Amino acid sequence: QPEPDMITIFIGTWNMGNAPPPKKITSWFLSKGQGKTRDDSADYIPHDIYVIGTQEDPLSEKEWLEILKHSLQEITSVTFKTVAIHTLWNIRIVVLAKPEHENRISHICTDNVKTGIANTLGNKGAVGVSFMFNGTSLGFVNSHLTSGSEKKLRRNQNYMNILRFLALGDKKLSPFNITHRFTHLFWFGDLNYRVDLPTWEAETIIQKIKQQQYADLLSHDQLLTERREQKVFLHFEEEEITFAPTYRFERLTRDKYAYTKQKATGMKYNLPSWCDRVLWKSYPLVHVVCQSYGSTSDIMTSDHSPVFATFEAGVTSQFVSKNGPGTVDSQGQIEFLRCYATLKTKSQTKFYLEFHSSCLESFVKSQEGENEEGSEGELVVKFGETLPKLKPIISDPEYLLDQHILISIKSSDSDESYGEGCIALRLEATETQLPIYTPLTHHGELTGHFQGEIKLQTSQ
Ligand SMILES: COc1cccc(C(=O)Nc2ccccc2F)c1
Repeated sequence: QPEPDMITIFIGTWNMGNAPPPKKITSWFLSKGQGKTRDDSADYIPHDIYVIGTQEDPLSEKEWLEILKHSLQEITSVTFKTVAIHTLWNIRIVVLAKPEHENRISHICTDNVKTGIANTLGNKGAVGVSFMFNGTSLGFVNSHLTSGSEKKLRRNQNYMNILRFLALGDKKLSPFNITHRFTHLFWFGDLNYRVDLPTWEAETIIQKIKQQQYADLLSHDQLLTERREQKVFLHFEEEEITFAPTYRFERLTRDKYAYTKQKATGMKYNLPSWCDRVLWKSYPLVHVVCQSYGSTSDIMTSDHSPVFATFEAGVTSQFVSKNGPGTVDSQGQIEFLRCYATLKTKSQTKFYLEFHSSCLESFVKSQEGENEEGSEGELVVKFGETLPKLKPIISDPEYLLDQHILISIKSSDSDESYGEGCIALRLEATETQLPIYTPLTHHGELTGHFQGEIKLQTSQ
């Protein structure tokens, strides 16, 4: 029974509005409704993994698990296994997998982050799950960010707190936050970004939605504009939105957007918005393709509609050779030529690199680089031909070309990371000097760049 090189992953996000679900929610898991929808010919084909994020979820874990499992069994005739479930307040994540994957999944981690302080601590935050699927690390974050049209900067702060403090994946990757720990990271939820148009334009917006003319609304979506200005979700992807705003609906129909200010809303307007989103970040040159992104039309218990997204994702096998794991394979090596980091810092410490990868027995520290002044007032840290030659555990090109090297640039004075990035070993050639590049981030914000050349030797 061969190991897969691709799986499909379902991501759902639904703010349930503190109401129980209706009796049938199968349209969610079938990717049916509005937007990029899934072909009917696929309806009986199970996804490999289903990841369900809820917000304002009034159910117990038991109650929701029974609904989810019975839903999937009705669609697919497969009894899914529970990988993980984690709840913070009314924010919940469930991961389900096909039974054949049970002995492919390991290293399951869960965590949560509470956002805000005093007044604003007690209902917003995030839950997440990570695990290994054979040779591939997968991370999932469901966040409920701060509400309100005039709080986009609070949402951006909530995002940075969540990616700093959510503790998932391999704890040995100590310089790296969740935006670097996984082959594939999916981040979804009620992100609560709004369409920033004047309150007076509400009925005009409703008109546009009825005409399925979303362009002049999406051009004011706060998440798209904040991402374009590099204020949040740097280096994440989102499929194009082709479904109507998923908030704020009158319950029990989808015919009416309920936008006007009410005591129940704190006298705030809720113009129709794409609150409910799915984004992802995968390591460079790993296969990931969005195959659906949309909202359901027939689940109407909440003031939000559920959102679905599905992905093809590349995965790798748990490789054994006669040498590694448990030793190096001296037929393999990774060399860095002519490498330099460009950093936005004002600091004048010396810096060194750490190279982290599951193709190494343990991380590798470099010598300190040579600091120079860049012509536009930047710090350039030169490593020259000084970088340590990396010794992978396995030399087989079928394994090595699928790997990645995480790089942290650290202060010699404080040992704190000033920037993190990732290099793919999926090269155009072996035994050949080839350009490499990554942006560097810290706390998910841009801090610099790392560039140079690589020379990869495999057994072939
Ligand atoms: C379906 O694949 C796997 C693979 C490895 C471990 C598990 C697992 O431990 N599941 C579980 C057990 C008790 C409580 C909650 C759970 F989610 C599941």
